[PDB]
Amino acid sequence: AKQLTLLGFFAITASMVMAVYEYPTFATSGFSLVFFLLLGGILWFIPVGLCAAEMATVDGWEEGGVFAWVSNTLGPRWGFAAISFGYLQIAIGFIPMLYFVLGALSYILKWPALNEDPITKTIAALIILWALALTQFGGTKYTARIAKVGFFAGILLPAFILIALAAIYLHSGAIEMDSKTFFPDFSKVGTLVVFVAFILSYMGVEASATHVNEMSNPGRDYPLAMLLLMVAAICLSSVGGLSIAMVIPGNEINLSAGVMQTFTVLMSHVAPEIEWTVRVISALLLLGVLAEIASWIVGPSRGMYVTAQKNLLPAAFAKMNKNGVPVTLVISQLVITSIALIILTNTGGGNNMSFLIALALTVVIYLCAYFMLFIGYIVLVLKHPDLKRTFNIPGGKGVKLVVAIVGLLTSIMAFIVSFLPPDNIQGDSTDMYVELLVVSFLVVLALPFILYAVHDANTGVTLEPINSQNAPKGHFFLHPRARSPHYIVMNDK
Repeated sequence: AKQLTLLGFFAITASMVMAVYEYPTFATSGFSLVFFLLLGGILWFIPVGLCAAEMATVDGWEEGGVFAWVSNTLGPRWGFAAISFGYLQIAIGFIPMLYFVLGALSYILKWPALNEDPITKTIAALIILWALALTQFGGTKYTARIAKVGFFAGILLPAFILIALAAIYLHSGAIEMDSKTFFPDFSKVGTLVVFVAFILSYMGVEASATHVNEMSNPGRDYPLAMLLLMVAAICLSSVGGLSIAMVIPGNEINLSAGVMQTFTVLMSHVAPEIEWTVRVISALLLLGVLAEIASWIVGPSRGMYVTAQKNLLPAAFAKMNKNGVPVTLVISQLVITSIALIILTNTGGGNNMSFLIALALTVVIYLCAYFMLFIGYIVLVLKHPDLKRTFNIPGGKGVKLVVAIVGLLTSIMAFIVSFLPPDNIQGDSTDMYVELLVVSFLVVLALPFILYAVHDANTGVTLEPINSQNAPKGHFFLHPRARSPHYIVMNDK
């Protein structure tokens, strides 16, 4: 007995439709971004959600996450490594936040040294990270809550204030030319590498797929959620990613504090009288992000305990303190994020390069997890056709293949394109982009593959799937990339 209206689903993963942080670096590509979101959604997004779902709704596969899906078609070795890119990609994916944080931070305090100064960013980055790390440790009773209050408060609220700020400003006066800048210049070197920010925008969906089952009539109900979710995300990202763009042109947009910058600019027009108001908006931005980050600190390692229960994970990488919160991982990833935070930022050209690079690294890591999803999916399609699926991509072995084949392509393309800069991401220069990024990525691709062989007597607890019904307060106000799916019921609780 399970019923989930198409809108019920939308509401659940609708939470990702908002990626303000990256709004600045979507703007760098001027007007093209509507193009780019179109690709993303049609060639990637969709396909991803399409295949991910069919795999989720398979007899015995609902409780998996593509540790499940993959480990059946591509086999074990592949599920562990693939499922580790749900967790790994997020260690790097943190950077972006920390920068956005410091960017807002800086604008609040008339301290443009928080963004600019790399030496100060690092020290300031960890301070904020390992602080949140602390709090979260104090049990995750709160997270969910704060997040529901936070994302409301901050990520949601400024958006209205931007639309209204940009829209009214566009009313009269004046910066990017809307006519035909629509297509990126394949004329120039770095033109694509931006995609990264756009693919990132869509990654995550695989999370809320299994949510399919509870659904009520996957058939249409579902390809529609996507159609609407994709359209909604494009509209939100298009209106925002552009606002900033209209009032700052491509060369000098600040990647991290780029958002607050747009407000300070658009405001200095509405009536300098309330120019300070912008400072207040920054506080809300930093708040929303802080809440979203704090929710990440704990979550995806819980997502990743399934590997431990199967021994897969080291004998030492399995322990939770009164109230769950397995800590070997949480504290472990924190080091990777901290160690990486001291490498990327405190290293290359300036800042814009450190921000954009962080996205590529996170996207590249996630790409690995996806490649298997598409590859294994086709294995499913073709090696296990006689099987039990609640949701079936609608068309036939054909559409199914061509659909899955397309997405794999889009990924690949995103993977490559990830690796060639223009050398000029608004000043800071990618002289060191392609390398640091090769050694950084090759360094990780390396982790889950080594842990496997390393070594092959059980203990832990039970994990209880979560559903449009359990679901702690305001889970879904969370990002899909990061929600875990199940409570660490130890002591039975």
